[PDB]
Amino acid sequence: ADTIVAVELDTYPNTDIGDPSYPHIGIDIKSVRSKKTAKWNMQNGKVGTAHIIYNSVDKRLSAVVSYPNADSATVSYDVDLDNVLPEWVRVGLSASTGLYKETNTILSWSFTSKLKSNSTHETNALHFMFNQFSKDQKDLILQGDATTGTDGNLELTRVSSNGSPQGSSVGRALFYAPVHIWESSAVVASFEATFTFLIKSPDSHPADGIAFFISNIDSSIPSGSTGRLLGLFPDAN
Amino acid sequence: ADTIVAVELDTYPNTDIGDPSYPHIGIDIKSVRSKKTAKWNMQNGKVGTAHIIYNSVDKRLSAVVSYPNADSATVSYDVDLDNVLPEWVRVGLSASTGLYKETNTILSWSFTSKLKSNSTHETNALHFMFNQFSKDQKDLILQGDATTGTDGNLELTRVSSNGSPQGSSVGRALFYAPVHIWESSAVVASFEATFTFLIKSPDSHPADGIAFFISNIDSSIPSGSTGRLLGLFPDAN
Amino acid sequence: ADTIVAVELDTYPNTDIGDPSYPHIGIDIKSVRSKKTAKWNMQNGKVGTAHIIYNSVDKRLSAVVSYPNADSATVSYDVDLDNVLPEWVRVGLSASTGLYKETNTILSWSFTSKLKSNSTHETNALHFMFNQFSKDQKDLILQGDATTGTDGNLELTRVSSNGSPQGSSVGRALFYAPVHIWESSAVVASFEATFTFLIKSPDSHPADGIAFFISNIDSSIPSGSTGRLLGLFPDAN
Amino acid sequence: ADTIVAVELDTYPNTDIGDPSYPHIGIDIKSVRSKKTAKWNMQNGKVGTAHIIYNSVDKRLSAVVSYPNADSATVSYDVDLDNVLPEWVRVGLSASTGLYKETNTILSWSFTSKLKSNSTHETNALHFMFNQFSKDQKDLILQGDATTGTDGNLELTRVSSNGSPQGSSVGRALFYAPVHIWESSAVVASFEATFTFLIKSPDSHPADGIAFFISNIDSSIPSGSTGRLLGLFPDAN
Ligand SMILES: O=[N+]([O-])c1ccc(O[C@H]2O[C@H](CO)[C@@H](O)[C@H](O)[C@@H]2O)cc1
Ligand SMILES: O=[N+]([O-])c1ccc(O[C@H]2O[C@H](CO)[C@@H](O)[C@H](O)[C@@H]2O)cc1
Ligand SMILES: O=[N+]([O-])c1ccc(O[C@H]2O[C@H](CO)[C@@H](O)[C@H](O)[C@@H]2O)cc1
Ligand SMILES: O=[N+]([O-])c1ccc(O[C@H]2O[C@H](CO)[C@@H](O)[C@H](O)[C@@H]2O)cc1
Ligand SMILES: [Ca+2]
Ligand SMILES: [Ca+2]
Ligand SMILES: [Ca+2]
Ligand SMILES: [Ca+2]
Ligand SMILES: [Mn+2]
Ligand SMILES: [Mn+2]
Ligand SMILES: [Mn+2]
Ligand SMILES: [Mn+2]
Repeated sequence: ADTIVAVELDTYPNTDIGDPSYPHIGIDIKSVRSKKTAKWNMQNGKVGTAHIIYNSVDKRLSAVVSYPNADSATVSYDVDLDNVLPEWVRVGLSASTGLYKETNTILSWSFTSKLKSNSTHETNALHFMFNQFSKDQKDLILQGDATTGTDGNLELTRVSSNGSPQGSSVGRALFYAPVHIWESSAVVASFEATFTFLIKSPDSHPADGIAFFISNIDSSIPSGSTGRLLGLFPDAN
Repeated sequence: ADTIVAVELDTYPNTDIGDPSYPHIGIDIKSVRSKKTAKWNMQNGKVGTAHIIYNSVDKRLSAVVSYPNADSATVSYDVDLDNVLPEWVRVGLSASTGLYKETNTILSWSFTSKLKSNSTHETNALHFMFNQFSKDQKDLILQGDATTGTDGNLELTRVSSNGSPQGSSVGRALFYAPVHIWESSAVVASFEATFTFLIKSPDSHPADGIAFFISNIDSSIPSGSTGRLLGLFPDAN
Repeated sequence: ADTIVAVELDTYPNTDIGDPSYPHIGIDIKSVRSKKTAKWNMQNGKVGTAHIIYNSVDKRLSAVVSYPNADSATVSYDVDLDNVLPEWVRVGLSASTGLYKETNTILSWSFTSKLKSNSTHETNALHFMFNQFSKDQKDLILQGDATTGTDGNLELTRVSSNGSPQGSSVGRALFYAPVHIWESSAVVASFEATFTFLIKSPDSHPADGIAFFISNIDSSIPSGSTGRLLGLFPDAN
Repeated sequence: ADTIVAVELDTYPNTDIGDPSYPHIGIDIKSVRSKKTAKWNMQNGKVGTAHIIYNSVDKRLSAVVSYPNADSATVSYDVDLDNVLPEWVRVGLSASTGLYKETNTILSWSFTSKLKSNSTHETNALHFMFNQFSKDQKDLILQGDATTGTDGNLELTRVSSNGSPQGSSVGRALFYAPVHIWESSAVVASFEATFTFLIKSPDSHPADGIAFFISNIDSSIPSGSTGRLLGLFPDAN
């Protein structure tokens, strides 16, 4: 199975697989059963921002999810990623709907990587930033039902013309260039990603969530991973 | 064939195709016969730095090659890339040798692309920076005799165990991800590239030179482009 | 007197001192009489963005001004800044009103400069970004009627409580740290600036205009420099 | 007196006040007695690099010191700077000597701070980078014995014309512009500092050390702060 590390903004509580009793954010290290979660007072219809950060010095993966004129949800977890992931990988966004549905619209997404070597003045880096997505976004690998072009937006899951969310949908978007997330001769290794999203749904129960993941270069949507599996995992183990 | 826009650091005057009677810097737009050139005091054996800059406000492509504590060659040329290049491209470095030879070593490469829109805050950007190339640089498409790893450098053309450069070689290095070089809805489109090189030669006259180029995504070393054609053009028209 | 290089967004045509008969943008080199201008379809009450760039290779200062979903104004002038300004300067914004008035609101502002000497891999740089101004901007030198914190914006010229602008006002804001605009061993110097502004007036004839400027460390508002002189020049010669 | 938060590179073990019996990297918070430390195998003579990192999500100040192909010391400590420093501060470097001396040469320095807000797309930032120090560095407030220009480096304490370092010397360097280290409603606040240094003593006894410090804007060298106090504190309490 693919090797995956995610930060999930989980909107539907699936109590049978470990989800707490409310919408929340969590750190996923190779399984959908989060290794750490925090309550998140989601706000249907309002644009929000996610901030993920990690540095090899204190070895902690941290996320913050907020809405304007409202409080933020924070989560942090100690993890030596150079002990869980391959040297090179691909980074991306994933999302889904099961029985219940929502829009998993992405307004912007930026990411930065930096490997600073032992030898002075020898850093290597990658930085991209999309504040507008085109119809044919030739630098993004779109998987599942993901599309770009709708008002310069990136729609991870399926949507009807009328603007209605669909169920049992799954879609992901991966940046085209393989990233060198870690390296042995690197003194400091770090990365950061930011995206603004807009989850909006007609139900009284939106499902299922959006997630930012780091995977292997050849990763693909697993079979039947809609709904509770966020298009990331093959099973809820 | 492929569309090419390049900045050539020509070490050998092929006066039969327009080359001036001395090693020069030139701006090639769809042809090996430069639109504008400038004398360059090719200083064999040492490390030089090149800087390429372009912005759509004043539509001027500019270059500057300089050696430490010495003179700088410079060239500019007004060109509206929108008219000459496809919206999406790949960028990269090329180099070749012929009857005569030289080592075409790259010690670091940088690039930045930006698309600022009419809409406030909307800006799309890409930036990569290599200060050390590994033996398996997975984010670089190595074409020809080009290889990475040696002293952490990128060798564009074939060199021997001792260090001696071989004639009639052709290598290329294209960054893996496609670049959105322009967009109609952008108020400002720009790019800057920088790279340090080391050209050495046992010959009384080295050849053929290094080049930075913007080409269509599916480009490759054309057939018979050794020597004077710098691995970029099919013929010499 | 002070040395001033500026890009002016002139809203009131004072034809007597050499002004087009419509709102314009222009390059001001040590004088209020522009060396080059461009017609500006100034929109009342709309938030606009001004982008200014400059590099020592092509030696050309350019500026674009645009409103979303509409046309753009571009202007360029060839000038060697090292033959005009001191090696160390201070950058800033300036605005004024006279017998006629308008609000000169700055919503955001960012700047970047780069000095790259002949010594390979050596670069000095400065960059700031303000996306909201607080009532206590300790890193800005405010002059004249200029104030910050007002709704998170920077008010260059005096306004009222209900909003209404006052005439015969002049204000300026400069970044605290002195900028090293050029030097001896420089291979390439360049700066880029961006600011979003809001201009609205009760009278169907606004005035006078906003301007981005570079000046010597010790620069203050000239005497009687309201109106047509945009708080930058001592006289109209 | 002034409020200090510093990361010290302590070359001399003053056990009588807390220094471990070996050189070390330590994290000081309003006191010369480090809250945390980590053994450091200082390497008299060769160039090193320190990298400080901090963010408000995990409220952890971390640092790494390394030399090429050698042991890198690391230190981290959980601390909420927002509950210790003013919103506006000044960042700088500091070094000192006493009965025993050393060279406290800074060859380069870079800093970056970002204030991300709950209100989306409203970030503020300051970033400077010095790769070559000038004889008249106007953007640096030089205090004590600090001087620039010597071979393009920054000398924090006194060295003779021949190069021999002088005891009982103390100097500082602070960036000219105040830094907004935190605002009451920022969702994320983070900074990163990097510098390369050369410390060498023509005898087997170096002292006293170099330190990156954050203080109130009006900070000035405390009296008798040489030697063991590193030019930061008025006493060893
Ligand atoms: O009413 N219920 O008790 C109840 C309804 C649906 C349910 O699961 C379905 O819908 C969820 C939300 O869309 C997904 O997480 C699941 O993967 C599956 O698609 C489970 C319980
Ligand atoms: O001595 N000569 O008159 C003379 C020598 C070599 C020559 O061309 C050959 O070598 C060049 C440099 O290596 C290449 O650019 C050409 O493509 C070809 O491989 C032409 C004339
Ligand atoms: O319409 N007019 O006949 C007319 C009215 C006023 C005028 O000059 C005044 O107002 C201008 C606009 O504020 C400023 O540029 C001048 O500095 C001065 O303050 C010139 C012509
Ligand atoms: O002989 N010794 O073992 C010995 C020599 C000097 C000494 O203290 C002095 O020198 C230190 C190093 O410069 C400073 O840290 C102190 O502040 C003081 O100025 C203590 C013991
Ligand atoms: Ca769930
Ligand atoms: Ca040639
Ligand atoms: Ca006017
Ligand atoms: Ca000590
Ligand atoms: Mn969950
Ligand atoms: Mn040529
Ligand atoms: Mn004018
Ligand atoms: Mn200590």
